[PDB]
This record gives sequence, structure tokens and C-alpha cells, in this order.
Amino acid sequence: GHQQLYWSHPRKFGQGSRSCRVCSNRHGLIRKYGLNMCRQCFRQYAKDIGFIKLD
Amino acid sequence: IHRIRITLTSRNVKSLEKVCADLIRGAKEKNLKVKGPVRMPTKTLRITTRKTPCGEGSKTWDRFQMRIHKRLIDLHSPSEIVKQITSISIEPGVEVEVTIA
Amino acid sequence: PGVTVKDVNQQEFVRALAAFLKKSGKLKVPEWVDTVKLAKHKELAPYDENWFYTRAASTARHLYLRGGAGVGSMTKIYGGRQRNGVMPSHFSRGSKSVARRVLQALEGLKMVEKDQDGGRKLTPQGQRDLDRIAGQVAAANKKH
Amino acid sequence: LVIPEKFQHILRVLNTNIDGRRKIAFAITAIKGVGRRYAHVVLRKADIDLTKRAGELTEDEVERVITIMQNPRQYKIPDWFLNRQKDVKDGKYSQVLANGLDNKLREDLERLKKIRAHRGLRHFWGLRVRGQHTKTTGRRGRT
Amino acid sequence: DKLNNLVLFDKATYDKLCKEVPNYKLITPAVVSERLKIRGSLARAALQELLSKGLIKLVSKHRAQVIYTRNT
Amino acid sequence: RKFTYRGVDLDQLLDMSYEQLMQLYSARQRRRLNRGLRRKQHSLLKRLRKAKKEAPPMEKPEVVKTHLRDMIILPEMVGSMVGVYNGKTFNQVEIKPEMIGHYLGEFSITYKPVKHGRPGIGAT
RNA sequence: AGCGUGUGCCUACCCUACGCCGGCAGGCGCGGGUAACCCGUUGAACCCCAUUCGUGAUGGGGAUCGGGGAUUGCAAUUAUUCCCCAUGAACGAGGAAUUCCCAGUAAGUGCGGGUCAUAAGCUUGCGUUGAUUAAGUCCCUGCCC
RNA sequence: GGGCACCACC
Ligand SMILES: [Mg+2]
Ligand SMILES: [Mg+2]
Ligand SMILES: [Mg+2]
Ligand SMILES: [Mg+2]
Ligand SMILES: [Mg+2]
Ligand SMILES: [Mg+2]
Ligand SMILES: [Mg+2]
Ligand SMILES: [Mg+2]
Ligand SMILES: [Mg+2]
Ligand SMILES: [Mg+2]
Ligand SMILES: [Mg+2]
Ligand SMILES: [Mg+2]
Ligand SMILES: [Mg+2]
Ligand SMILES: [Mg+2]
Ligand SMILES: [Mg+2]
Ligand SMILES: [Mg+2]
Ligand SMILES: [Zn+2]
Repeated sequence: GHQQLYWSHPRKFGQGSRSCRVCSNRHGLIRKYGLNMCRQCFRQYAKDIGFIKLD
Repeated sequence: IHRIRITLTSRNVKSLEKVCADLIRGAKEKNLKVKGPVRMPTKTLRITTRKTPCGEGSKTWDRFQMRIHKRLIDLHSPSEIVKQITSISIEPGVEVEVTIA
Repeated sequence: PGVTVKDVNQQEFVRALAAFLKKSGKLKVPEWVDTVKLAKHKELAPYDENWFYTRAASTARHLYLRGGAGVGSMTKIYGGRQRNGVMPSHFSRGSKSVARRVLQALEGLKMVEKDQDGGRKLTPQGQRDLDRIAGQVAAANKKH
Repeated sequence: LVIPEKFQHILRVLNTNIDGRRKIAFAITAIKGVGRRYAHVVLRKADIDLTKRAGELTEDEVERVITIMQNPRQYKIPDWFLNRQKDVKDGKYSQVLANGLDNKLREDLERLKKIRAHRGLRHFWGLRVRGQHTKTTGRRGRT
Repeated sequence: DKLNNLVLFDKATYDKLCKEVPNYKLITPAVVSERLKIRGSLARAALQELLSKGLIKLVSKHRAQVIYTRNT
Repeated sequence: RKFTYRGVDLDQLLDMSYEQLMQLYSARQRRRLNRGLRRKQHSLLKRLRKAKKEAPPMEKPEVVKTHLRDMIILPEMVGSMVGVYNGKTFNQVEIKPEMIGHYLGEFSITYKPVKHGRPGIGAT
């Protein structure tokens, strides 16, 4: 039936199993330290998170 | 009488050292035995990213950095006096953990 | 005036200890020593057919200097650079089945024993043998 | 260090010419299907000194080397050393040599071509076979 | 042109090595190889044999370079 | 002249179980069989067997179509007509005994071989 | 040696010591670490000391192919990656033209992070060895007064 | 007509 086929493809690994936690975009993702943000969102929220530019 | 370890973690050094000094002074005013504060190596988290939201222009990079500082204090004392001195210690930005080894 | 291992040259010490192990004749040698190369980054088999004795001597000397090493530590000790065609070179480790058999053969001679923490170390008999070999090396170096 | 009275400058082994001035370990690598590892293990199995030239060997040593090279499995040479393990047609482990290797490769290509597998078609057309990009490299040999 | 060096000594070349090499005032496997039309390995073996016999002094030994000289 | 797969003829291959055939196959096929076949491969096998049973004694079986390009050719498939999807069309392939151990997708090409034309203005 | 990472809300996927099996890729057990605590005294590579080779497209170089084995995955064919035998191409220092660089620098040599179920010929950092030349000019290029 | 720059030269 449809219930079995719909969303049946496994998504336990790969680019399709991960997305940004702010905009749900799967490209340019930052996983270090469990940030789970794309690079643009991280650059937008870095000061709020606590990353400072010293060099 | 317990061997009690206080671990202080912070992002800025001024507040961390102020809290450590307050704890040391408070403990020593009760005629207690204090060891430390012993300073652990500073941790430096780094994230290097591209500035441009697209792939156009000169390849320029932002280097964001976060620093974490850690202190240890040892006390030979009963639990009640430690909580007495700790209650004042609450400071914005400093994480204080008290353990009995 | 007692000679220890650290006093003498290490390469001559390894040569003399390998000769002593070969002359003793009680070391156990695997059957496949003549058909294997010592690591995956090597291109050929060792030039010296009596390479097992040399490797055993080197392992004993290393356990003398730094005790408690396991099979992985010996594998890292004898690892080297690997060149792979048109790609950049990288570090590569040695073969585990050679290090393990060398350690087992040295334990068969009552020169190496299991360590309490883990790994293997030297017995007092092995240390005595190594110090005697070092004394012989020093005497040979001085007399000539 | 003087040259022996009976010295073979050129040897004829397996329809191949062997240079008697090269060392025996690398002299026999002129045979197609024999490499440095296989030559060294064969010579180590024949108890032949590796410090002598190919022309210094006697006929007994040469025939012993040839016999050991033809039939490795008799002389404790492991299966993983062989270059024709587990044949498709007959399932026998062996080491294939100069002409046998040339016709064995031909039969391996013919099998793929007749069955019309993709690899056989790529071999027939003359293109790359192991999934390499062909857009920018491999131009040499093409018009 | 091609360089065809002997790999095993002949009578004439062995006589040359035994007679003229121990007077060269600078003996080196490359020098002996270039003068006697000999390969490097045979030159090294011959020089080691001459050193064993005591007909030639050794100055310095290295994996890259070995240096020999005539007797005083 | 008679077909043999690693010294084994077709009849013995048909008699063998999967465990025996694992040792005849190569590393990839052996690992695939060790990990097991799923429901879709079994359904394809069942359909092929059903189609082959109904063939007339002197005629070929009806063609069975499939999308399974990663299916391993077993000795029980020899003599069946399989249409394999290449993304656009089902190409008809008759399983020969020399196809044992290959995939189905190796026999239905997924692209048109290149015949080159005159280079355009944008080439220098 | 040095900079660093390590068991994750969804979220499945961590770093690994030691013992045994295998020749190797690997497989089994059994422990530590949420970390100046365990991997780890991070036994790195170049470098150093000996051995073999000997100007031969050669034991330089390792492309292209054949046959086997193992790991990640739901799935490896149009070869994911890795290992073993075998095969052994051009290449003998590169025309016109053109790039970067002034001291622990250029270059050589490895090691971390990102990507990452599988994973570096890229990038971003880190050490190790370590120079020739110059302390000038507006000739070329370009920008300003 | 001057000044500067190993993304210029020497
Ligand atoms: Mg090493
Ligand atoms: Mg290389
Ligand atoms: Mg050959
Ligand atoms: Mg490809
Ligand atoms: Mg091409
Ligand atoms: Mg060559
Ligand atoms: Mg070569
Ligand atoms: Mg294959
Ligand atoms: Mg394609
Ligand atoms: Mg090879
Ligand atoms: Mg320019
Ligand atoms: Mg790098
Ligand atoms: Mg990586
Ligand atoms: Mg990239
Ligand atoms: Mg100007
Ligand atoms: Mg210039
Ligand atoms: Zn985002």
C-alpha cells in the first residue's frame, strides 16, 4: 500500500539525513562541536553563540 | 571532613579569577585548608569559514575562536561549610561544580 | 666499572645480540619467514634471510629501553613511509603477525614476560643477558 | 672474481632470452609472469645463492629453478602468491607464464566480449575500463 | 654511446687491477670502474679484496663514498 | 566443450544450495549472498520460475521485466528471458550459462556510444 | 614534534590500549576515555648509520590491464574504498609565454581539522630540515600627487 | 614632470 512506500527509503546516513537547524538547508553544513548549522547561519549567529574573531 | 573538589569553568578570565579569589578568601576566613587554584590548560575551539554566502570573488576566510578556562580548588572540610561558602559564589558566566572524591 | 646497554653503540649491540640469539639455537622461527615481507609499505622481502633473529634482538632492546609495549606499539615502532604511485606518501604500520610471533618466541626463551598493566616487559634473566652482551660489545670495541 | 670458464652470457629459458650478466634474482624477471617477489621466493625455495650472476649457474640449478617455477604448489608456495588463483573455467590455482599468460588474457577478453558485458564492450571499443574519466586524459593514441 | 662494462674479471683486466691500481694515489670504486671499464659492484668487490690482502690503505668508509690510497 | 563453472557443470550447480555456491563465487557475490536477498529478488526469482514452467517444450519462456539492475545471476536463471530497465527502455537479455556471477545491469547499457561531430565555434 | 579531535536533541554514525587468529587487507574477545586523567612519553616522515644496484627507459617511473581476498552500506556493474600476485606506457629536465617569494622566509617532509556510513591528488592549520640573493630603482606593469 | 608597489622590475 501507500503507507509502506511513502518515505520508505532509509535515511540513516548521508546528506539526506542532515540539514541546518535554522533554515533546513542541506549544503555547507557545520557539524563540528554539534553546531548543525550551515555556514551562512553560523556567520549570522556566531556572536550570539560566542565565537569571536581575534585573528 | 571530606576531600571536596570545586571545578570552575568560564569563558572570560576576569570573572573566573574574581570568583576564585572570593572562594579562596571565604574559605580561608573559616581557618580551612585550601589547595589551588590550579589552572588547567586553556581550550581553544576554532571555526574557519568562507565569508561569501556564494562562491564569487577572492577566497577570504573568517577565523572564529572561543576560549574556555578551567580552575580547580581542593578543600578538606565537611559539606555544610562548602555550601555556605558556595552560595555566595553564584556569578554570571561561571559554571561551578562541587564533587566529593 | 660495569657496562650497561646505554653505554655501547646500539647498532653493534643489535648485531651482537642477534648473533647470540642465532648461536643459542633455542629461538622458535615461523615456517613462513621465507615467503613474507615485513609490512604492507615494503616492496620486497628482507634481504637478510636471518632477519627473524635481528628483529627479535631489536624487540628485546626496545623492551629494555621502554617496557610495557604491546603488539600495536611494536607495529608502530617498525612502521615507515609508504609511496603509492602518483599519490602522496603516508605513514604505514608494520605487520602484526610478525611482531606477535617475535614476542611469543622471546617469551619462549624466558626473556620476556607479560606485564601486569598490559603488554610485555623483560625478565631479570633477559636484562642480565642484555647487560652481558653490552659488556662484550664494549670490550670488543675497546680492545681493537 | 674472474669469470668462470663455462659462463653463459645468454640463456634460453621458456622461449625467453635471459641476460647472463644480470644477477639471478632479477635476470629471470625477463620471463613474462615472473616478478621480483615471485622470482625471489622461487630462488629462496631452490636454495640457490642470490649473490651470483645468472651465467654462473650450472645446468642442474637452472633445471631445478625451472621445475620449481612451473609447479609452485608442490614446493610450499602459497596460493595467494599465485597470479591465476581460482580459474573460472576449471577452478585450478596456478602461475601462468610467458605464452600461457598471453593466451589466457586473450581468452579472458573473448569471454567478456562474447557475453556482451559492459567491460567486454569497452575493451572492444578501445576505451577505459575501470571507470576513469575520459574527457581530458587518455588522448594519446587517438587521432 | 652505450657503456658496456665488464661484470666479471678477465685475465688482462685482473692483471691491470693487480699491477696499476695499488699505485693510483686515489683509489675509489668509481675511479677504478671508469679506468678499467668495470661495473661498480665488481670494482667494490675487488677493492675489498685488495684491502683484505693489505695492498691498499683505507682512508674513510661511508655508504655514499669509500676512499682508498696506496701504501706508504 | 561442455560448460563448467570453476570445474562444476550446470547440473551440479543446479543441485547445489546457496552455501555451496558461496564458495564458488567471488568475494563480492559471496558477501552479497551472505548478507541475504530481500523480498523483491525472491519475487523476481518466483516470477522467472513461473514463466519458465509454462514454456512450451520447444519454445522460449515469456519475457519478464524488471528494474533490478543489481541482481546477481544465479545458475537457476540460465535460459530465461529478462527485460532489464536501463532508465528509459527494457532491454531483452537471454541468460547464458557464462553470465553466472555477473549483475543484470552489465548487459543493458545505460548510455549511447559517442559518435563525434564537428567541433563548434566555442572550441579553440 | 606541534596544532588539534574524540561516545552526537532529531541522529542511526566516537577515539582507541591489550590478548588471540590470518602472510596482508582484516576478524574475534576484553578494557579506558564526555578527557592535562584514556588512546599518549602522540616511538611521524624527511634526516642519520649500514646493505644491495651501477649509467642500461635500469632494481628510475608507475600509467593501463588480468585473476583472486576483505571491509562500508538497503544496494558497489559505469570498477566506493582497501589488500595480494601478475602486466610494466609516456617521461632522459621541457618552445613562445608566464607565477610566487626578502629569514626560521622560499623550498623539502610528514601530521591534524573540514567534507566523512564508506573518504583526500582539495582546502585550512601545525610542526621538522633549512638556504641562494637584495637593503635598490622607476626600465616593464599598475596606482596615485 | 615627480612618488610608490616582489598581486612591478632588478
Ligand atoms: Mg619508523
Ligand atoms: Mg610515489
Ligand atoms: Mg617479468
Ligand atoms: Mg569514476
Ligand atoms: Mg580520452
Ligand atoms: Mg623498467
Ligand atoms: Mg623498472
Ligand atoms: Mg576483479
Ligand atoms: Mg555513468
Ligand atoms: Mg605489484
Ligand atoms: Mg605579473
Ligand atoms: Mg593537509
Ligand atoms: Mg578525512
Ligand atoms: Mg573541494
Ligand atoms: Mg614606472
Ligand atoms: Mg627576474
Ligand atoms: Zn541555515
